[PDB]
Order: sequence, then structure tokens, then C-alpha cells
Amino acid sequence: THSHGLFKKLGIPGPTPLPFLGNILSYHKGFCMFDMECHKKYGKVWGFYDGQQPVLAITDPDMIKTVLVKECYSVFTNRRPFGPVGFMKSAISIAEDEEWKRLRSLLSPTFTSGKLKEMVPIIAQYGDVLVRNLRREAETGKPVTLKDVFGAYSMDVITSTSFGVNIDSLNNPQDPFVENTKKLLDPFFLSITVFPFLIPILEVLNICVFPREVTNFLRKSVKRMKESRLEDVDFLQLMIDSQNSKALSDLELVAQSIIFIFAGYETTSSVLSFIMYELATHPDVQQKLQEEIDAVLPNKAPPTYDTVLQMEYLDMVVNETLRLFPIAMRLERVCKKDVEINGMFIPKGVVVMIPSYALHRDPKYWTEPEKFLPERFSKKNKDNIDPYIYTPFGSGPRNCIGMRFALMNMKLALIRVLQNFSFKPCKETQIPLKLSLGGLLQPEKPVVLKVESR
Ligand code: HEM
Ligand SMILES: CC(C)(C)OC(=O)N[C@H](CN[C@H](Cc1ccccc1)C(=O)NCCc1cccnc1)Cc1ccccc1
Repeated sequence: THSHGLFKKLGIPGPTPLPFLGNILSYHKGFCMFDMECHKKYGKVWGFYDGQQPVLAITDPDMIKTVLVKECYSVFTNRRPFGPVGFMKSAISIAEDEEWKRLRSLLSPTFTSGKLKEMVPIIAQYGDVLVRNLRREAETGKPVTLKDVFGAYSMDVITSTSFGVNIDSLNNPQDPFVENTKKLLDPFFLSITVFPFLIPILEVLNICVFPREVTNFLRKSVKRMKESRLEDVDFLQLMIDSQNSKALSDLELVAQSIIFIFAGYETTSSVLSFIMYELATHPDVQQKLQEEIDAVLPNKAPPTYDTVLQMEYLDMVVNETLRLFPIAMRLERVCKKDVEINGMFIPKGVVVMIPSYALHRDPKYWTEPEKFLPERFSKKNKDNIDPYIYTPFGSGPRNCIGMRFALMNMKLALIRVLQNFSFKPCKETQIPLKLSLGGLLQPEKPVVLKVESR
């Protein structure tokens, strides 16, 4: 409670913190509502405390640019640590300073458009697997839970694009490879924020927020694949070729592989559910997209890398969905030095925070922000959108490295699925969708819809 004076001293407003707890009791409605509220109550900048940890929110796009881009390497290089990580210290998204700068370099060529175009044929084949599982549920007019069928697809793309493994997860939901990979503001991480001194305790104990079993399975599963291709197109290959030179270690390689799975599993699948919900409760947008897809790919023509970038309304739909549901919710950098940015003094050790969800729904930049209106991303209006207000993939050197992959992956899933099906609300569909009051951007109730064969 000896750090709870910091914002009062700097003249920064914020809600008054309780001893030890900081302002965390105010997460009872979740990060995003607390963010929105703070924005409205306090203005362009405010402070609060995760326990003893001062956090300064900022919403000025100049200041956001300074932090995210201009002063990334100098000052705002790392995210705030969260729990016991074990050997995953070496994962790119968790690593810090120069080890991050080295991993980011070693892994950037992996995510070029040129490597992505080579992955389209592989991400296409499981779009076909996706249709056949959906059609089995459309001919038996039973409502569908998107997260299971989309999760099966995202999961199918990940194992293929990162290791070559080819499974029909929805039908082999219990192959050993599919088991490990799916697993694990909850009672744990709040305790971490009130007792962050307990992290080094769990480290020496080898306790990990990564189930020690999943990680042991893939550490060895990778070293089998590694020594089965060596010697006799995916992320593992691209990393194995990179350490054929400063170059990527062996346990370092396992760790990035693991980050890529958590990265694109719950995210690629969660997003596709958000887009199918909006498509269902807005059937004209849904028709408008089916017309655009049939126009570029007549006769259910299979999508190609080039035809995907041809589809503008598709891009508009995806982009608007991420405005209502930016699954990061917040961006964050730890300030590593006393700094002054855009006229404001920022003391060393503050976490700086961009409240994405809240800025995506700000009426001061967005007309009717709670409404799903894709036209805001029309080539006409897309110019009047501040790229430091709309940030579903972050920005600057530490933006989402897998952005071009994620967009492509989702767009391929959509094109095939709208080439073949229409999606209609059920009586059991939650309208309007309520967001989880928990710690992830997800729906209260899972999205259930009706699927019909075109
Ligand atoms: C629609 C899906 C996704 C969204 C909305 C998303 C969003 C984000 C955001 C907002 C960040 C933080 C950006 C920042 O701090 O400025 C991030 C980081 C990251 N994402 Fe994504 N992401 C998605 C999917 C993926 C996928 C599929 C991968 C596959 C490899 C991936 C890999 C990463 C990595 C490695 C980072 C950490 C970057 C670093 O610290 O160097 N993400 N993502
Ligand atoms: C700032 C704080 C305290 C949250 O944690 C960090 O220090 N940074 C994050 C590290 N933990 C997560 C989740 C995870 C879960 C299980 C095991 C390991 C990791 C992480 O690895 N995300 C990358 C994967 C990912 C996820 C969604 C979009 N893109 C990529 C990186 C991060 C965080 C939030 C959004 C984006 C990226």
C-alpha cells in the first residue's frame, strides 16, 4: 500500500485503491466494463493498481504510437509477467529485451506472405473436412455449437501447419495428439496479482501454468519429428531450417511451437464464432458476402491466396467483428525507464495499457459503436479510422506476428463454409450475445445456430 500513492502524486486520476488488493475488486464485471467505465469517468488517461502494481491507461493516439512504435526498443519493450512459466520463459511472446529481439528476428521470415502463400493448399484441405462435418449436422437438422466444429477446424489447421500431423479431430477427438493440444480472472491469477511474490516460489518448484504433462509430451513429440524428418512446408520445418545457420536452440524451438498452438487455437476458433453470430443475426450482411464469394469463385470454386485478398466485403466483415470483439482486450508494455512521452512523466516500472475493447466501442471515434456495421471498413470510410484506435493485432515491433496467417486462416474457413451453408438463429441462440464477465473475450453462453445446405 506504499506504492498506492503513485498516481495521486503525479496528478493522474483513478479509482481509489484498497490495501493490498489495489482496484482488483472492480474486475467483478470484467476487464472491459471496468475499462469502459474508467474511460468515461476519468478522461484520456487514468491509473489503477493490480494489487501493488500501478497501471496507467492511455487513450491518446499520439501517445499510443509513442509507446507501441516510437519508444518500443528504447522503453516499452516487454509485456508484464503473469505467472510461473518454466522452460517457456523462451517463448517469443513471453521473452524479454534482447532475447525477444533475437527470437522475433529468427521467427519473422516464418510469417512472410511468401511462406503464407505456400500454406494455403494445406489450410484449404481441412476447409473441405470442415464442410463434411457440418453437412453431417445439417442433414440431421440439429443446431450446431460453433466452438466445437470451428475448434475442430482451427485444431486441424494448427497440427498441419506446425508439424505436418493430419487428423480429423472432430472425428478423432481422442487421438493422443489432439488431447494434449486442447488442454488449459480465475482463482489462480488474481492470487498471482495480490501475491506476485509467489511466482519465484512456483518457479523453483517447477510448477508451470503450462500443465507439465502437455509440455513434456510435445518436447518429446517434437524431438521425434525432428529426428524423423532429419533425415528422410510447416512452421517446425521453417524453424528447423532456421537453426541451420545466435540460432534457435532445441528447447527454444519446442517453446515457440507451443506458443503457436495456444495462439491460433482458441483465437482462430473464437473469432470465427463471433463472425458467424453476427452473420446469423444480420442475414443481409450474410447474403451480401455469399454474393461476393460466388462472384469471385463461381461454382463453389476453391479459394486461392490471391482470390482471398480480392474479397473486400469479406475483409470488412472480419475487420468489423474484431472491432466488437478484439480478443486481446488490452495491449500492455512495461515501462523500463523514467520517460516523458507527449508531455507526461511516466516513472520506471509502471505497466502502460491500451484499452482496446474500450476504444473499439468509444462513441467519440465510432458512430453507433454497439451496432455491427461493416460499412465502417468500406474503402470509402476505411481511411477515416485511426490505426491507433483500431488495434486488433497490436501495433509496432511487438504487434501480432501471426496476423497475416490468422486473417487468411479465418477467411479460408469462411469462404468454404458460406459457399455451402446458410446460418440462421435458433430459439436457443443468445440474442443479444452477452460477453463473459470472466477473463477472456468469449460469450457467456456458447453460440448455437441452425445450419442449412445451399
Ligand atoms: C484473430 C486472431 C488473432 C488476434 C486478434 C491476435 C491478436 C494479437 C495481439 C493483439 C497481440 C499483441 C499485439 C501487441 O502487443 O501489440 C498478439 C501477439 C502475438 N500473436 Fe497474435 N493474434 C491472433 C492470432 C495469432 C496467431 C494465429 C498466431 C500464430 C503464430 C499468433 C502469434 C502471436 C505472437 C507470437 C504474438 C507475440 C508477439 C511478440 O511479442 O513478439 N497470434 N496477437
Ligand atoms: C501480458 C500478459 C500478462 C497477458 O502475458 C504476456 O507477457 N504476454 C502474453 C503471454 N501469454 C499468452 C497466453 C498463454 C496461454 C497459455 C500458455 C502460454 C501463454 C500468449 O503467449 N499469447 C500469445 C498467443 C496468442 C494469443 C492471442 C493472440 N495472439 C497470440 C502474449 C499475448 C497476450 C495477450 C494477447 C496476445 C499475446
